[PDB]
Amino acid sequence: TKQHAFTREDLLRCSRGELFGPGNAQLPAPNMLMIDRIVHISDVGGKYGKGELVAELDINPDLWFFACHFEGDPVMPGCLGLDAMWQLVGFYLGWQGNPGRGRALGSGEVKFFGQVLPTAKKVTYNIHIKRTINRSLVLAIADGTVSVDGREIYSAEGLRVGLFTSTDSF
Amino acid sequence: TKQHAFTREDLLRCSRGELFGPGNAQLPAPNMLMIDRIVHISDVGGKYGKGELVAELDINPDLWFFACHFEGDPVMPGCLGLDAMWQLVGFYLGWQGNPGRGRALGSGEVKFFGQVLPTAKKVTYNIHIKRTINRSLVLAIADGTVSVDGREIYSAEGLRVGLFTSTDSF
Repeated sequence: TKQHAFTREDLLRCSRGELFGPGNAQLPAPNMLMIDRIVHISDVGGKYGKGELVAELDINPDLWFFACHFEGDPVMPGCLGLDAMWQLVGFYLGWQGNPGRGRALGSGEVKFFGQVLPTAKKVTYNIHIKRTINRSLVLAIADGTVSVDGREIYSAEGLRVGLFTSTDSF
Repeated sequence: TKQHAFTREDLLRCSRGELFGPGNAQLPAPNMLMIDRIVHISDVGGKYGKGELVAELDINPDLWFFACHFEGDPVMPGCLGLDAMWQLVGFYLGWQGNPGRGRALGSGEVKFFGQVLPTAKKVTYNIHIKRTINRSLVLAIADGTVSVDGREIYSAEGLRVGLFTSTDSF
């Protein structure tokens, strides 16, 4: 929790289990990784005073999802922007020093009200940690937004991610 | 609204714009396509009497997402199972004969309470159309579940997809 920003290389290290250690939170590797960098992460501040993350994904026309989604009509899948938010909430839990593997548990409400085209430059994620619970399972609840070149386009309320150690199962 | 089941070849045709025609609903192509076949589609029946879809994805250990999500811990991304549901709701709107390009608009509550491992055989999607609205924009609201080998593992309430006869204002 000493470090407050992460490069792409740090995130790739995380995807190999080499940032938080084996059996702890892992980002997906490409092509499921939806984050290039984390520009801010903290356990204080944010909308609820319980922490926040700001992260970025650079957009270029050659990103793999543009070719297949959709043919003749390239647009970033909303589900992947949403997944970036789960990825970040999972990363937060690992970053705090909690053990166990990350699993997205769902969301309260998701809204898509804009799009990421291949001509965009940069997607930014803003995640506000609402609550962390440490009862039987460690979990985080958060709200998030996705913005493209300054403009808010997706929101999610009540994003939930849990950590599962060897003794707990799905 | 005449054909009630679709093969993978039909879905691939749909991803090329060749099922519903240019400018109308399109499934994503691989690797974003999350459906192998639609085993049932109808505009009557289902939980609300307004239609339903049953669709399937065959699972094998070589599906692309297993290698990157996660290294040493393969599991289907929940976001892609969720996307299968938006893909199916969009397909429903095209299948009804409505014009325009599909865009997922979001969801009410989403829950992940199980997982698809590479040792699973088959994922099944059950979608219940709740409402279709034709006032300003054509849209569908639906509930859905994802099951693996008989066992329910994901649910979504209030899935929303809209059709856009032009995407320039989204």
